[PDB]
Amino acid sequence: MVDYSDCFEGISGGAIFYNTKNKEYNIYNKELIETRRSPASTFKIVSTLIGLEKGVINSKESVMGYDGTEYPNKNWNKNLSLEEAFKESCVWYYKKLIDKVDAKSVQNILDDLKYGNCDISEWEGDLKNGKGHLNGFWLESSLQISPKEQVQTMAKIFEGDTNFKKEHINILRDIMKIDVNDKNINVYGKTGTGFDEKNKRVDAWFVGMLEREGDTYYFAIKSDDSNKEITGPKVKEIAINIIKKYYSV
Repeated sequence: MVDYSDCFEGISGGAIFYNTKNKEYNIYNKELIETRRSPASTFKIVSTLIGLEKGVINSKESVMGYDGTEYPNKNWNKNLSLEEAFKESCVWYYKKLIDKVDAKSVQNILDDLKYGNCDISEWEGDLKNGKGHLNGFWLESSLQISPKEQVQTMAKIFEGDTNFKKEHINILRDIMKIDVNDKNINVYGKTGTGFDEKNKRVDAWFVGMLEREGDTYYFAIKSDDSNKEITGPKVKEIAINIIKKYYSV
């Protein structure tokens, strides 16, 4: 096991990196990286591929149609493209996308990906949070997946071991790219922010992969901190700091 506790700065969490070359895992906090939790918006990595496979979307410019609803997040108040919806974690766009796919198609795809518990039984999500249609099975609801399962899922998608078309995977790779101010490495990923009301802990995520000098690492950074200030964006900062200190050479 490895120790990346310095990059977490006292925040409760864990990290797992996987190299498909030597089939080796670098694990910080084994018990946490094996614990299933709601994926929150990291599910957009998979819902993007589902939409492309089913023809609901077709490109990084694809739009779903904006009904004018004024959302708290003003970055959601427009007919945004796939790329924008992914980068802004736009829930209304992805809920409208998944509502165009029958549950049987989603179930078969998650079962074939071995996506954690593959439980989409609470389709509409946890409505007792009063957010109405801004809910879904992937947002603090029935679907749960461990950080290790996220990395195993990322590896199968990007190494070409799934049924998804390489054309759709290339679209996903493009919208996942993030700027880390280091052209020697390529970082891709998706943030996730949720609060587990039952256990009173955050589900803060950053899931993706790193490409550096012929080597590829699939990773999942996760926080279960008590402090609601700990969000996906904060875990993304921790991930970049882990990458800079332990994966630069």
